[PDB]
Amino acid sequence: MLQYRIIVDGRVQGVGFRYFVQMEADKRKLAGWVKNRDDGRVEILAEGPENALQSFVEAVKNGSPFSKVTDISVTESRSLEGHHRFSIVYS
Repeated sequence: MLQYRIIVDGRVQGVGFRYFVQMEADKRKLAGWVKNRDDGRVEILAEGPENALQSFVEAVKNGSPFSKVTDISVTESRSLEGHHRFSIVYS
């Protein structure tokens, strides 16, 4: 299994981006979190098998049905923190 952190920018807020990422993690049974930052970026942390994890990132490149991503970045860790579920958060 693999962990990613993802950061996203563009038309990526006020579209349900948190909700769409939550269900896109859920439909792969990933675990992790999503937040949508005051600085304008989305931030995500996700954990799962690397193929599903990559496919989830490929979906994040689209964003919501209403997004226009203009930049995306990824970081990784070859060991998990071990999240139990995938959650929208605001911290």
